[PDB]
Amino acid sequence: SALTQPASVSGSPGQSITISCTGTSSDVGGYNYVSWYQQHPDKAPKLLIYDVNNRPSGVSTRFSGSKSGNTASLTISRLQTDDEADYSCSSYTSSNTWVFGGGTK
Amino acid sequence: NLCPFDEVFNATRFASVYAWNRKRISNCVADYSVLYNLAPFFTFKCYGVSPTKLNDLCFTNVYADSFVIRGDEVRQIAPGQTGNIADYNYKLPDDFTGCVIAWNSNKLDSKVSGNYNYLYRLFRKSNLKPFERDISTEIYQAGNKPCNGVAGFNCYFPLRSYSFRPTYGVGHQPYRVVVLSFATVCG
Amino acid sequence: QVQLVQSGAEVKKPGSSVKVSCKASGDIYSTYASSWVRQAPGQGLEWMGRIIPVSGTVNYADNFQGRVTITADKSTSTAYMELRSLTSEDTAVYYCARDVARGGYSGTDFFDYYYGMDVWGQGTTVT
Repeated sequence: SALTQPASVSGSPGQSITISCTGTSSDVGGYNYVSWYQQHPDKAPKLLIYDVNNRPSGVSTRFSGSKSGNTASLTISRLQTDDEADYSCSSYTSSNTWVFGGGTK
Repeated sequence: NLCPFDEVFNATRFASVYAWNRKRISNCVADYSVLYNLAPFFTFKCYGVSPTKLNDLCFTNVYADSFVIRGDEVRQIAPGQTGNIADYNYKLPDDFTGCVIAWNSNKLDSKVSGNYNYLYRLFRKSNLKPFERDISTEIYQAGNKPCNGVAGFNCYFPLRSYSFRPTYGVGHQPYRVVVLSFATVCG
Repeated sequence: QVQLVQSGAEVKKPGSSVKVSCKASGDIYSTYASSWVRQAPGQGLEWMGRIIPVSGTVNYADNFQGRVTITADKSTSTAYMELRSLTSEDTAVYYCARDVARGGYSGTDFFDYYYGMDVWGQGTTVT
Protein backbone atom coordinates (compact mmCIF):
# COMPACT_ATOMS: atom_id res chain seq x y z
CA SER A 1 0.00 0.00 0.00
CA ALA A 2 1.07 3.56 -0.94
CA LEU A 3 4.24 3.12 -2.99
CA THR A 4 6.15 6.31 -2.25
CA GLN A 5 6.98 8.49 -5.25
CA PRO A 6 8.14 12.12 -5.28
CA ALA A 7 5.69 14.85 -6.29
CA SER A 8 8.34 17.20 -7.66
CA VAL A 9 8.79 18.16 -11.31
CA SER A 10 10.47 21.05 -13.14
CA GLY A 11 8.38 22.66 -15.87
CA SER A 12 11.30 23.80 -18.02
CA PRO A 13 10.87 22.76 -21.67
CA GLY A 14 13.85 21.49 -23.64
CA GLN A 15 15.35 19.06 -21.10
CA SER A 16 14.85 15.50 -19.87
CA ILE A 17 13.57 14.30 -16.48
CA THR A 18 13.20 10.97 -14.69
CA ILE A 19 10.75 9.86 -11.99
CA SER A 20 11.60 6.79 -9.89
CA CYS A 21 8.81 4.83 -8.19
CA THR A 22 10.04 2.67 -5.32
CA GLY A 23 8.18 -0.10 -3.51
CA THR A 24 8.49 -3.28 -1.52
CA SER A 25 9.65 -6.58 -3.02
CA SER A 26 6.14 -7.87 -3.58
CA ASP A 27 4.60 -4.75 -5.13
CA VAL A 28 7.25 -3.67 -7.64
CA GLY A 29 10.24 -5.96 -7.95
CA GLY A 30 8.22 -9.02 -7.17
CA TYR A 31 6.64 -8.45 -10.58
CA ASN A 32 7.57 -6.85 -13.90
CA TYR A 33 4.10 -5.36 -14.21
CA VAL A 34 4.52 -1.71 -13.18
CA SER A 35 2.26 0.59 -15.17
CA TRP A 36 1.99 4.36 -15.42
CA TYR A 37 -0.88 6.82 -15.81
CA GLN A 38 -1.11 10.57 -16.40
CA GLN A 39 -4.08 12.60 -15.22
CA HIS A 40 -5.63 15.87 -16.29
CA PRO A 41 -6.61 18.49 -13.70
CA ASP A 42 -10.03 17.23 -12.48
CA LYS A 43 -10.54 14.69 -15.29
CA ALA A 44 -9.99 10.95 -15.62
CA PRO A 45 -6.46 9.59 -16.14
CA LYS A 46 -5.20 7.80 -19.24
CA LEU A 47 -2.75 4.95 -19.78
CA LEU A 48 0.90 5.28 -20.84
CA ILE A 49 2.90 2.14 -19.99
CA TYR A 50 1.62 -1.31 -19.16
CA ASP A 51 4.29 -3.95 -18.54
CA VAL A 52 7.63 -2.21 -17.86
CA ASN A 53 8.67 -0.47 -21.08
CA ASN A 54 5.68 -0.74 -23.39
CA ARG A 55 2.97 1.61 -24.71
CA PRO A 56 -0.52 1.30 -26.17
CA SER A 57 -1.24 2.72 -29.59
CA GLY A 58 -2.12 6.35 -28.86
CA VAL A 59 1.13 7.02 -26.97
CA SER A 60 4.05 9.23 -28.04
CA THR A 61 7.63 8.05 -28.46
CA ARG A 62 9.16 9.67 -25.36
CA PHE A 63 6.81 7.87 -22.93
CA SER A 64 9.11 5.12 -21.67
CA GLY A 65 9.37 3.26 -18.38
CA SER A 66 12.01 1.03 -16.83
CA LYS A 67 12.70 -1.05 -13.73
CA SER A 68 15.72 -1.28 -11.45
CA GLY A 69 15.07 -4.50 -9.53
CA ASN A 70 13.08 -2.78 -6.79
CA THR A 71 12.59 0.85 -7.92
CA ALA A 72 10.61 1.27 -11.14
CA SER A 73 11.24 4.38 -13.19
CA LEU A 74 9.67 6.38 -16.00
CA THR A 75 11.68 8.93 -17.95
CA ILE A 76 10.71 11.82 -20.22
CA SER A 77 12.94 13.06 -23.03
CA ARG A 78 12.37 16.22 -25.12
CA LEU A 79 9.92 17.72 -22.63
CA GLN A 80 7.15 19.29 -24.72
CA THR A 81 6.04 22.71 -23.50
CA ASP A 82 2.46 21.97 -22.38
CA ASP A 83 2.30 18.31 -21.39
CA GLU A 84 2.66 18.48 -17.59
CA ALA A 85 0.10 16.36 -15.75
CA ASP A 86 -0.39 14.11 -12.71
CA TYR A 87 1.80 11.03 -13.19
CA SER A 88 0.60 8.00 -11.23
CA CYS A 89 1.83 4.42 -10.95
CA SER A 90 0.39 0.95 -10.51
CA SER A 91 1.57 -2.66 -10.20
CA TYR A 92 0.26 -6.15 -9.90
CA THR A 93 0.44 -6.43 -6.16
CA SER A 94 0.72 -10.14 -5.23
CA SER A 95 -2.96 -10.36 -4.20
CA ASN A 96 -4.53 -9.35 -7.58
CA THR A 97 -4.79 -5.76 -6.36
CA TRP A 98 -3.26 -2.70 -7.93
CA VAL A 99 -1.50 -0.06 -5.87
CA PHE A 100 -1.38 3.55 -7.04
CA GLY A 101 1.42 5.58 -5.56
CA GLY A 102 0.65 9.24 -5.00
CA GLY A 103 1.24 11.54 -7.93
CA THR A 104 3.65 14.01 -9.44
CA LYS A 105 2.71 17.61 -10.22
CA ASN B 1 -23.95 -42.59 -16.96
CA LEU B 2 -21.96 -39.65 -15.59
CA CYS B 3 -18.41 -38.32 -15.58
CA PRO B 4 -16.06 -38.50 -12.58
CA PHE B 5 -15.54 -34.74 -12.44
CA ASP B 6 -16.27 -34.63 -8.71
CA GLU B 7 -13.67 -37.39 -8.38
CA VAL B 8 -11.30 -34.94 -10.11
CA PHE B 9 -12.38 -31.53 -8.78
CA ASN B 10 -13.58 -32.61 -5.32
CA ALA B 11 -10.63 -34.90 -4.67
CA THR B 12 -8.70 -35.25 -1.41
CA ARG B 13 -5.11 -34.46 -2.42
CA PHE B 14 -3.96 -33.25 -5.82
CA ALA B 15 -0.77 -33.83 -7.75
CA SER B 16 2.15 -31.48 -7.67
CA VAL B 17 2.92 -29.46 -10.78
CA TYR B 18 6.10 -31.40 -11.66
CA ALA B 19 4.14 -34.67 -11.58
CA TRP B 20 0.69 -33.56 -12.77
CA ASN B 21 -1.45 -36.70 -12.72
CA ARG B 22 -3.24 -36.78 -16.06
CA LYS B 23 -6.69 -38.34 -15.74
CA ARG B 24 -8.48 -39.55 -18.86
CA ILE B 25 -12.26 -39.24 -19.18
CA SER B 26 -14.24 -41.22 -21.77
CA ASN B 27 -17.33 -43.43 -22.28
CA CYS B 28 -19.47 -40.98 -20.40
CA VAL B 29 -21.80 -37.98 -20.53
CA ALA B 30 -20.33 -34.63 -19.51
CA ASP B 31 -22.75 -32.34 -17.69
CA TYR B 32 -21.12 -28.90 -17.53
CA SER B 33 -24.14 -27.08 -16.07
CA VAL B 34 -22.80 -27.61 -12.54
CA LEU B 35 -19.33 -26.62 -13.66
CA TYR B 36 -19.45 -23.11 -15.10
CA ASN B 37 -20.95 -20.91 -12.38
CA LEU B 38 -20.32 -23.13 -9.40
CA ALA B 39 -19.10 -20.82 -6.62
CA PRO B 40 -15.36 -21.73 -6.25
CA PHE B 41 -14.40 -21.56 -9.99
CA PHE B 42 -12.49 -18.22 -10.07
CA THR B 43 -10.73 -19.22 -13.31
CA PHE B 44 -12.56 -20.78 -16.25
CA LYS B 45 -10.39 -19.99 -19.28
CA CYS B 46 -11.78 -22.05 -22.18
CA TYR B 47 -10.02 -21.66 -25.51
CA GLY B 48 -11.37 -23.76 -28.37
CA VAL B 49 -14.98 -23.69 -27.18
CA SER B 50 -17.55 -21.60 -25.33
CA PRO B 51 -18.69 -22.89 -21.92
CA THR B 52 -22.37 -22.14 -22.50
CA LYS B 53 -22.30 -24.44 -25.55
CA LEU B 54 -20.10 -27.04 -23.86
CA ASN B 55 -23.20 -29.17 -23.18
CA ASP B 56 -23.74 -30.05 -26.85
CA LEU B 57 -20.23 -30.70 -28.26
CA CYS B 58 -19.45 -34.41 -28.47
CA PHE B 59 -15.74 -35.25 -28.16
CA THR B 60 -13.98 -38.58 -28.62
CA ASN B 61 -11.71 -38.02 -25.60
CA VAL B 62 -11.38 -35.83 -22.52
CA TYR B 63 -8.13 -35.42 -20.61
CA ALA B 64 -8.06 -33.83 -17.16
CA ASP B 65 -4.71 -32.55 -15.96
CA SER B 66 -4.68 -31.57 -12.29
CA PHE B 67 -2.06 -30.02 -10.02
CA VAL B 68 -1.51 -27.28 -7.41
CA ILE B 69 0.26 -24.02 -8.24
CA ARG B 70 0.46 -20.47 -6.94
CA GLY B 71 -2.05 -17.78 -7.75
CA ASP B 72 0.35 -15.74 -9.86
CA GLU B 73 1.48 -18.81 -11.78
CA VAL B 74 -1.89 -19.42 -13.45
CA ARG B 75 -0.65 -16.88 -16.03
CA GLN B 76 1.59 -19.58 -17.53
CA ILE B 77 -1.15 -22.19 -17.83
CA ALA B 78 -2.21 -20.73 -21.17
CA PRO B 79 -1.00 -21.31 -24.75
CA GLY B 80 2.08 -19.40 -25.87
CA GLN B 81 3.15 -18.10 -22.45
CA THR B 82 6.67 -18.31 -21.04
CA GLY B 83 7.70 -18.73 -17.41
CA ASN B 84 9.13 -21.68 -15.56
CA ILE B 85 5.71 -23.30 -15.24
CA ALA B 86 4.84 -23.42 -18.94
CA ASP B 87 8.45 -23.63 -20.12
CA TYR B 88 10.13 -26.03 -17.72
CA ASN B 89 7.28 -27.63 -15.81
CA TYR B 90 3.95 -28.06 -17.65
CA LYS B 91 3.60 -26.91 -21.27
CA LEU B 92 0.15 -26.33 -22.77
CA PRO B 93 -0.13 -26.66 -26.57
CA ASP B 94 -0.61 -23.80 -28.99
CA ASP B 95 -3.46 -25.86 -30.50
CA PHE B 96 -5.17 -26.11 -27.09
CA THR B 97 -8.92 -26.67 -27.11
CA GLY B 98 -9.88 -27.49 -23.51
CA CYS B 99 -10.49 -25.40 -20.41
CA VAL B 100 -8.27 -24.14 -17.59
CA ILE B 101 -10.04 -24.19 -14.23
CA ALA B 102 -8.67 -23.04 -10.86
CA TRP B 103 -9.78 -22.13 -7.36
CA ASN B 104 -8.23 -21.05 -4.09
CA SER B 105 -7.33 -23.87 -1.71
CA ASN B 106 -5.65 -22.11 1.21
CA LYS B 107 -7.44 -24.38 3.70
CA LEU B 108 -6.63 -27.71 2.05
CA ASP B 109 -2.95 -27.25 1.13
CA SER B 110 -1.26 -24.43 3.06
CA LYS B 111 -0.87 -24.80 6.83
CA VAL B 112 -0.03 -22.46 9.68
CA SER B 113 3.75 -23.01 9.80
CA GLY B 114 4.38 -24.16 6.23
CA ASN B 115 3.41 -27.09 4.01
CA TYR B 116 6.19 -28.31 1.74
CA ASN B 117 4.67 -31.34 0.01
CA TYR B 118 4.37 -29.48 -3.32
CA LEU B 119 7.34 -29.23 -5.69
CA TYR B 120 8.16 -27.56 -9.00
CA ARG B 121 10.87 -27.90 -11.66
CA LEU B 122 13.00 -24.79 -11.33
CA PHE B 123 15.99 -26.00 -13.36
CA ARG B 124 15.98 -27.75 -16.75
CA LYS B 125 17.96 -26.74 -19.84
CA SER B 126 15.45 -28.19 -22.35
CA ASN B 127 12.00 -26.65 -22.74
CA LEU B 128 9.11 -29.07 -22.34
CA LYS B 129 7.14 -30.03 -25.41
CA PRO B 130 3.34 -29.87 -24.94
CA PHE B 131 1.55 -32.53 -22.85
CA GLU B 132 4.42 -34.43 -21.24
CA ARG B 133 6.26 -34.32 -17.92
CA ASP B 134 9.57 -35.23 -16.37
CA ILE B 135 9.11 -36.83 -12.96
CA SER B 136 12.68 -38.09 -12.36
CA THR B 137 15.07 -35.91 -10.37
CA GLU B 138 18.86 -35.75 -10.59
CA ILE B 139 21.22 -33.05 -9.33
CA TYR B 140 23.12 -32.83 -12.62
CA GLN B 141 21.85 -29.76 -14.39
CA ALA B 142 24.15 -28.32 -17.04
CA GLY B 143 25.57 -25.26 -15.37
CA ASN B 144 29.22 -26.35 -15.69
CA LYS B 145 31.77 -28.78 -14.10
CA PRO B 146 30.20 -32.16 -15.03
CA CYS B 147 31.34 -33.92 -11.80
CA ASN B 148 28.42 -35.72 -10.16
CA GLY B 149 27.38 -35.95 -6.53
CA VAL B 150 25.30 -34.50 -3.73
CA ALA B 151 26.51 -30.89 -3.89
CA GLY B 152 25.85 -27.60 -5.63
CA PHE B 153 27.04 -24.02 -6.36
CA ASN B 154 27.44 -24.81 -10.06
CA CYS B 155 24.92 -27.62 -10.64
CA TYR B 156 21.81 -27.40 -8.48
CA PHE B 157 19.12 -29.79 -7.33
CA PRO B 158 16.16 -29.30 -9.71
CA LEU B 159 13.01 -29.67 -7.61
CA ARG B 160 12.20 -27.04 -5.01
CA SER B 161 9.24 -26.56 -2.72
CA TYR B 162 6.62 -23.85 -2.73
CA SER B 163 6.52 -21.88 0.52
CA PHE B 164 2.82 -21.85 1.34
CA ARG B 165 1.50 -19.75 4.25
CA PRO B 166 -2.00 -18.35 4.88
CA THR B 167 -0.96 -14.81 5.83
CA TYR B 168 1.21 -14.49 2.74
CA GLY B 169 -1.19 -13.29 0.00
CA VAL B 170 -3.95 -14.55 -2.24
CA GLY B 171 -1.75 -14.44 -5.32
CA HIS B 172 0.63 -16.71 -3.41
CA GLN B 173 -2.01 -19.19 -2.28
CA PRO B 174 -2.46 -22.77 -3.56
CA TYR B 175 -4.72 -22.73 -6.61
CA ARG B 176 -5.91 -26.28 -7.37
CA VAL B 177 -5.71 -26.01 -11.15
CA VAL B 178 -7.61 -28.60 -13.20
CA VAL B 179 -6.94 -28.37 -16.95
CA LEU B 180 -9.34 -30.07 -19.33
CA SER B 181 -8.28 -31.11 -22.82
CA PHE B 182 -10.39 -32.22 -25.77
CA ALA B 183 -17.46 -38.86 -30.15
CA THR B 184 -18.22 -40.75 -26.94
CA VAL B 185 -18.23 -37.79 -24.49
CA CYS B 186 -21.48 -35.87 -25.05
CA GLY B 187 -23.65 -33.68 -22.83
CA GLN C 1 -14.14 2.07 -27.31
CA VAL C 2 -16.17 0.67 -24.42
CA GLN C 3 -18.11 3.89 -23.53
CA LEU C 4 -18.31 3.88 -19.76
CA VAL C 5 -21.06 6.17 -18.48
CA GLN C 6 -21.14 6.80 -14.74
CA SER C 7 -23.74 8.19 -12.35
CA GLY C 8 -24.15 11.67 -10.89
CA ALA C 9 -22.47 13.29 -7.91
CA GLU C 10 -23.87 13.33 -4.38
CA VAL C 11 -23.56 15.72 -1.45
CA LYS C 12 -23.93 12.97 1.18
CA LYS C 13 -22.65 14.41 4.45
CA PRO C 14 -21.46 11.52 6.58
CA GLY C 15 -23.32 8.54 7.95
CA SER C 16 -25.08 8.09 4.59
CA SER C 17 -24.64 5.38 1.95
CA VAL C 18 -23.57 5.88 -1.67
CA LYS C 19 -24.29 3.77 -4.75
CA VAL C 20 -22.48 4.65 -7.99
CA SER C 21 -23.42 2.83 -11.20
CA CYS C 22 -20.95 2.29 -14.06
CA LYS C 23 -22.91 1.87 -17.30
CA ALA C 24 -20.74 0.50 -20.13
CA SER C 25 -22.24 -1.01 -23.29
CA GLY C 26 -19.58 -0.88 -26.01
CA ASP C 27 -17.14 -3.74 -26.67
CA ILE C 28 -18.56 -5.87 -23.87
CA TYR C 29 -16.96 -9.31 -24.17
CA SER C 30 -16.90 -12.08 -21.58
CA THR C 31 -13.43 -10.87 -20.55
CA TYR C 32 -14.69 -7.43 -19.51
CA ALA C 33 -13.97 -6.40 -15.93
CA SER C 34 -14.47 -3.00 -14.34
CA SER C 35 -12.19 -1.95 -11.50
CA TRP C 36 -12.94 0.91 -9.10
CA VAL C 37 -10.69 3.69 -7.81
CA ARG C 38 -10.88 6.57 -5.34
CA GLN C 39 -9.33 9.97 -5.91
CA ALA C 40 -9.18 12.26 -2.88
CA PRO C 41 -8.79 16.03 -3.58
CA GLY C 42 -5.13 17.00 -3.58
CA GLN C 43 -3.53 13.54 -3.44
CA GLY C 44 -3.29 10.41 -5.56
CA LEU C 45 -5.40 7.46 -6.56
CA GLU C 46 -6.40 4.42 -4.49
CA TRP C 47 -7.60 1.27 -6.24
CA MET C 48 -10.76 0.06 -4.48
CA GLY C 49 -12.03 -3.19 -5.97
CA ARG C 50 -12.75 -5.16 -9.10
CA ILE C 51 -15.72 -7.02 -10.57
CA ILE C 52 -16.02 -9.51 -13.41
CA PRO C 53 -19.71 -9.13 -14.41
CA VAL C 54 -19.90 -12.46 -16.28
CA SER C 55 -19.07 -14.27 -13.04
CA GLY C 56 -19.48 -11.85 -10.15
CA THR C 57 -16.07 -12.57 -8.62
CA VAL C 58 -15.02 -9.62 -6.48
CA ASN C 59 -11.60 -8.34 -5.43
CA TYR C 60 -10.92 -5.70 -2.81
CA ALA C 61 -8.10 -3.67 -1.45
CA ASP C 62 -7.89 -4.41 2.26
CA ASN C 63 -8.55 -0.77 3.11
CA PHE C 64 -12.06 -1.33 1.66
CA GLN C 65 -13.05 -4.77 2.95
CA GLY C 66 -16.57 -4.59 4.35
CA ARG C 67 -16.92 -0.93 3.37
CA VAL C 68 -17.57 -1.45 -0.36
CA THR C 69 -19.92 -3.99 -1.95
CA ILE C 70 -19.41 -4.08 -5.73
CA THR C 71 -22.66 -5.42 -7.19
CA ALA C 72 -23.02 -6.25 -10.88
CA ASP C 73 -25.68 -7.96 -12.99
CA LYS C 74 -24.69 -10.41 -15.72
CA SER C 75 -27.14 -9.44 -18.48
CA THR C 76 -26.52 -5.69 -18.42
CA SER C 77 -22.82 -6.36 -17.54
CA THR C 78 -22.58 -3.13 -15.53
CA ALA C 79 -21.30 -2.54 -12.02
CA TYR C 80 -22.42 -0.71 -8.87
CA MET C 81 -20.49 0.32 -5.75
CA GLU C 82 -21.98 0.55 -2.24
CA LEU C 83 -19.62 2.49 0.01
CA ARG C 84 -21.01 2.41 3.55
CA SER C 85 -20.18 4.03 6.91
CA LEU C 86 -18.94 7.22 5.29
CA THR C 87 -16.81 9.98 6.79
CA SER C 88 -16.20 13.64 5.92
CA GLU C 89 -12.73 12.49 4.81
CA ASP C 90 -14.40 10.27 2.18
CA THR C 91 -15.27 13.27 -0.01
CA ALA C 92 -13.46 12.19 -3.18
CA VAL C 93 -13.98 11.19 -6.81
CA TYR C 94 -14.88 7.57 -7.57
CA TYR C 95 -13.99 6.58 -11.11
CA CYS C 96 -14.73 3.24 -12.67
CA ALA C 97 -12.40 1.94 -15.35
CA ARG C 98 -11.85 -1.16 -17.48
CA ASP C 99 -9.18 -3.67 -16.56
CA VAL C 100 -7.81 -5.28 -19.71
CA ALA C 101 -7.72 -9.06 -19.90
CA ARG C 102 -4.52 -10.29 -21.55
CA GLY C 103 -5.74 -13.13 -23.72
CA GLY C 104 -8.28 -14.53 -26.13
CA TYR C 105 -10.43 -17.14 -24.42
CA SER C 106 -13.85 -17.66 -22.83
CA GLY C 107 -15.34 -16.05 -19.75
CA THR C 108 -14.43 -16.10 -16.06
CA ASP C 109 -10.75 -15.49 -15.45
CA PHE C 110 -9.94 -14.05 -12.05
CA PHE C 111 -6.26 -13.45 -12.77
CA ASP C 112 -5.63 -11.96 -16.21
CA TYR C 113 -6.23 -8.36 -15.23
CA TYR C 114 -2.63 -7.23 -14.99
CA TYR C 115 -2.25 -5.01 -18.08
CA GLY C 116 -3.59 -1.72 -16.76
CA MET C 117 -6.67 0.46 -17.06
CA ASP C 118 -7.19 1.93 -20.53
CA VAL C 119 -10.64 3.57 -20.56
CA TRP C 120 -12.33 5.24 -17.63
CA GLY C 121 -15.67 6.69 -16.56
CA GLN C 122 -16.24 10.37 -15.94
CA GLY C 123 -16.13 10.65 -12.15
CA THR C 124 -18.84 11.06 -9.52
CA THR C 125 -17.61 13.68 -7.06
CA VAL C 126 -19.26 12.22 -3.96
CA THR C 127 -19.19 14.57 -0.97
